Amino acid sequence: EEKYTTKYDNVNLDEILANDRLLNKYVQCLLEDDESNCTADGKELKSVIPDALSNECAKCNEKQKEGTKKVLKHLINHKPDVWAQLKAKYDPDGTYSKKYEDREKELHQ
Repeated sequence: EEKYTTKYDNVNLDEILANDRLLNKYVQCLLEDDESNCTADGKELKSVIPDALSNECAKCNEKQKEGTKKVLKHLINHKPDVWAQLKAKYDPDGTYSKKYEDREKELHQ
């Protein structure tokens, strides 16, 4: 499959992390008991997020390789309560999500 730059009707990744109103819809895609919420770019973004853990995004284009890696850090800092739902489904042993969760470690002792 071919790949292209991250633009759709004046939206980019820089607005996704900066605009939690967008971000909350993109996370609902795997946080809720339904998946009707998964946006046109959101469904692709969330589908490569676990590939950054399965194969370090080695199959990806450079925009995804940098993109999900930067977005991960913002999401754990700005959506800590919803991030705990991502890493629980995506890393049920905490073997690799803990590597950068430690920057905030929102799970109080």
